[PDB]
Amino acid sequence: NFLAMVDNLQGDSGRGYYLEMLIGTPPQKLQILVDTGSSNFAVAGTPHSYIDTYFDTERSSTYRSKGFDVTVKYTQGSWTGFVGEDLVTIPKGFNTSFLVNIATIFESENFFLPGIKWNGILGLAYATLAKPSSSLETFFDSLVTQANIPNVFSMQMCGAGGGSLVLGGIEPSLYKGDIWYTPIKEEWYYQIEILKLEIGGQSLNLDCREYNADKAIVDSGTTLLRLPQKVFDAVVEAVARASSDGFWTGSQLACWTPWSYFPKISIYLRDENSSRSFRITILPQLYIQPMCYRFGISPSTNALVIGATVMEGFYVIFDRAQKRVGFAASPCAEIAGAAVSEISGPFSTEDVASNCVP
Amino acid sequence: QVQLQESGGGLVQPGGSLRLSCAASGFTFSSAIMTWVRQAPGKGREWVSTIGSDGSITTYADSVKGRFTISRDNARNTLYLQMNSLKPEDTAVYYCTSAGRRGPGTQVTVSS
Ligand SMILES: [Cl-]
Repeated sequence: NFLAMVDNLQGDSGRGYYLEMLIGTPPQKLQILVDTGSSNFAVAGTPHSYIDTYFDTERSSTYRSKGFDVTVKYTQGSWTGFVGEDLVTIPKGFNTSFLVNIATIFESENFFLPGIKWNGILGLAYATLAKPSSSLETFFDSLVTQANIPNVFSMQMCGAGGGSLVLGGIEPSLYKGDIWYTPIKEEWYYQIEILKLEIGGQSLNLDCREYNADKAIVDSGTTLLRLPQKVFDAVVEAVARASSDGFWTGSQLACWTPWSYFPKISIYLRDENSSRSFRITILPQLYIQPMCYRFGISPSTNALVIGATVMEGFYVIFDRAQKRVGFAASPCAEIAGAAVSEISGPFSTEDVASNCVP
Repeated sequence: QVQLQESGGGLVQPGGSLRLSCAASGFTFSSAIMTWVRQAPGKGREWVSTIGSDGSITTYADSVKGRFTISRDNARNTLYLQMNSLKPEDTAVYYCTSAGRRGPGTQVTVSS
């Protein structure tokens, strides 16, 4: 029931987007962060600050423990949880319960943060990234298999200035214009090939390999647009020249009373036909974020992450079955009756290498 | 390498019965949720039954409830599907599946 899945997300890019899920027998209601950048389903399993409730396994008659635990480290944060299996229902979209793996967190650090409204995480990336190993069936693999849905999901985030997670399909009401598809280069993260970044129509002076150092990924669980340091510095220099040192490093807010003074930022992606590319473009409203304002781009060590900053401009189709990611401008991506994103193409890729991925 | 290998299909009569097996290697089978899915000619994929790693939780599609029995022998790394009161519309390839992977399948043909 894809229509019942519209508006099933609450929250925003800073505190993440989250889905209501019902777990165990009788069901316990939890609020679960949608993370296309990881592959484990995990919930709080004990009281903690910054959460109101947790999943108590002793109260579910269908819970079964797998008899082991797992630690998951991210760059910022980590958790250790017992691994078990239980029945889950997603009230908005499905008529039935499904058996899934579930990790219940008994220790964490810098994972549950102040201001968050979620108490668990739904990892929608591929088997490759599941811990302790790829044999721990992912939530979406369980769902596709047990709910008879196509191997596709899609996401509209509406909180620039909730949203929708469509499990099994694409909802036409959630985008305007055409959908453009870029190939998934490797099935772990949603890794896609970036060919070029432009700032106000000016291309940066960088080999396309730099944008894929060592991967460009689409990740709903990352707040900002994160760029490898060398790309970040080039971006910052272009955005500054076309317009507070602490502001670029996010260590400071910037205040007025603003947007007309800043350039559009374009990311070129290779089309499914390799001789063509398209571009997704964010306007200043997406990256000069009202909070006074914060800079919505930050440095990364080894990944270009198309986080919520950019996804809030787009309907994003994670088409696993056809190994491609789709993008279309989002109707909800407007601020004060003005679109804050664009998509266009085709452009020729004749002057770019046939593979920008190292 | 993870391997799954179904067997035991073939031709049966309406009202007949079969035991399917799925042999698993290359992963810790006794820790895996295991699923049977089938694909009938001219139809999309249809989930049949799921069984939790320890065998105690089993779920079934309404179309097979009360006719089919899923089970597993963890010590032999074997998943089973025992099917009673077979119907022509049970004609399908049956696959065992775990963690995105599936075996080559086994064909059940139910013919009048
Ligand atoms: Cl599993």
